[PDB]
Amino acid sequence: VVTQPPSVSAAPGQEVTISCSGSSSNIGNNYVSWYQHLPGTAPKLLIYDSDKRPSGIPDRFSGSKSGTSATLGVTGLQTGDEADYYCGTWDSSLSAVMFGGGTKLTVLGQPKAAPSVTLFPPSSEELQANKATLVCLISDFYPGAVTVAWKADSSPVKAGVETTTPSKQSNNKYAASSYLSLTPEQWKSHKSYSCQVTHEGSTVEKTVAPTEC
Amino acid sequence: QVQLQESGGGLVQPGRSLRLSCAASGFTFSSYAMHWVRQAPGKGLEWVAVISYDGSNKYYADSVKGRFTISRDNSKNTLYLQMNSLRAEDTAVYYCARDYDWQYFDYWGQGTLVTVSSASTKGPSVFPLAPSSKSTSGGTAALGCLVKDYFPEPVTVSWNSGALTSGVHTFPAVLQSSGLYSLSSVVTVPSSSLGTQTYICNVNHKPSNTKVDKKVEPKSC
Ligand SMILES: CCC(=O)N1CCN(c2ncnc3c(F)c(-c4c(O)cccc4F)c(Cl)cc23)CC1
Ligand code: NA
Ligand code: NA
Repeated sequence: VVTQPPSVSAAPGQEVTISCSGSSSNIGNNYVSWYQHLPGTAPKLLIYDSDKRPSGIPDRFSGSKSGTSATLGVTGLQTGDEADYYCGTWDSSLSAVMFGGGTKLTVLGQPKAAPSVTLFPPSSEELQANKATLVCLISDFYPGAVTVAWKADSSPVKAGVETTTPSKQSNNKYAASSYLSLTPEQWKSHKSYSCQVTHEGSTVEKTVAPTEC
Repeated sequence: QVQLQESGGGLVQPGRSLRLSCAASGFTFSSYAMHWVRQAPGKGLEWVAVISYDGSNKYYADSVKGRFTISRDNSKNTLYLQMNSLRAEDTAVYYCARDYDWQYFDYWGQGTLVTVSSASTKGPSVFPLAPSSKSTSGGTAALGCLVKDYFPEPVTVSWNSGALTSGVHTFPAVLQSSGLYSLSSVVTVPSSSLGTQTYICNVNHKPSNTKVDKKVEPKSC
C-alpha cells in the first residue's frame, strides 16, 4: 500500500532522493522511519520521526515528510550506500506496521545498458512430460534492477510467475530470469505469450506463440 | 552491547507448525516491545508481528493473523513466534527486532531461514532451451537448459564437460510453489557452429547423487 520507486541511481559524489507514498491512515498521520538493507544482513536505521538521525548516521542522510508522502535524501553518494531502502510506518486503520515496497539504490560504476531479452517457449520434451514452462532470460543490463510482467495474449498474468533477483555475469553486467509455469492446455489456448521487462523507464517485450517456432 | 539471536528455522512441511525463538542480551528485555519481520526470496521486507513489553498488546500482519502467535518469556529473555498452518508463501528469513518507544526498530538479529516444502531429495529433470529458428550464419545464438524440479539445493552446471566456459551464465534457482527448485543455464555461441558443434549441459545434483547430461540441438523448424 505504501509504494516507492523500484530503482534509483546516481554517480559517486552525487545525490538522490527516494520517496514513499501512502495515505492519511499511515504516512499522513504517523511516524515515518527509513532503513538501509543489504539482504543477508540486518536492516540499519537511517532516519526516525521523519527527519531525525540516530547517532552514527552522517548528515548526508536526511528525511522529510509532506502530506501523505515521505522522502529520504542521500548526498555525497558512495558505493557503500548501494543497498535496498525501505520506509516504515504505522497504519492507524489496520493497526499494523507497513514497509514501503523498497527501492534499490545503485551507485553508478559502469555504463547504463538496456537488457537483452530471450524468451524460450516450452520445449517439445517438456510438453511431452505434460508441463509447459516459458523461460524469459534477461541479460547484459545495468543498473541491476528490472520489473518483469507476463501477458497471455494481452492480459496480465500473475499466477505461476517466479523471477530471480539480478546477479552479475562474467562481464560485470547483470542478468535475471523469469519463469511462467503453465499447463500444456493453458499454453495452447492462447494466441501468444509475452515477457515484458522494464528497465530504467524503458520496456523490452518479447513474444512467443504456440503455433510458431 | 545489545545482541539478538534467532533460532528454530529450517525445513518444515506445508500445514505443519514450527516455533521460532529470539534470545536477547545486552538490555533489560522486559522494558521493550519486540517485533518479528521476514523477507521472502526476492521480496521486500514484510512486518509480521509485535508484542508489547508485558504481552498485553500484540499486533499481526493480516497475512499471518490467525495462524501465527507471538509470545515472550521475560524470565528467559526470549521472544517466540509460533507458526501454524504453514504455507509456501511463508518461506522467508525471519528476523526479530527490538522496538524503540513504539517509534522505530533499533536492533535486529541475524535471522533464521524457514523453508516450507513437502519435498524429499529428488534429482532434476533437464530440458533443452533450443536456439531460435531465426538463427542465420553471421550472428549469435542463445541456447541453454532448464533444470527443474529438484531438491534440495544445490545443482552445478557445466557445458561440454568444462570445455565450454566463455559466454556461460548459470542463474540462481527459484523455489516453485510446488516446493521444488528450478534454474537455468544459458550460453551464447556462434550461429555458424549450430550444425557442427555439439552442445551438452552437464547437471550435477550431489544430494541425490544424480548427474544429467542433456544434448541441446536446433529444433525441427
Ligand atoms: C500497545 C499500546 C497501544 O495501544 N499502541 C497504539 C498503536 N501502536 C502505535 N501507535 C503509533 N505509532 C506506532 C508505531 F510507529 C509503530 C512502529 C514501530 O514501533 C517500529 C517501527 C515502525 C512502526 F510503525 C508501532 Cl509497532 C506501533 C505504533 C502501538 C502503540
Ligand atoms: Na550494482
Ligand atoms: Na555454471
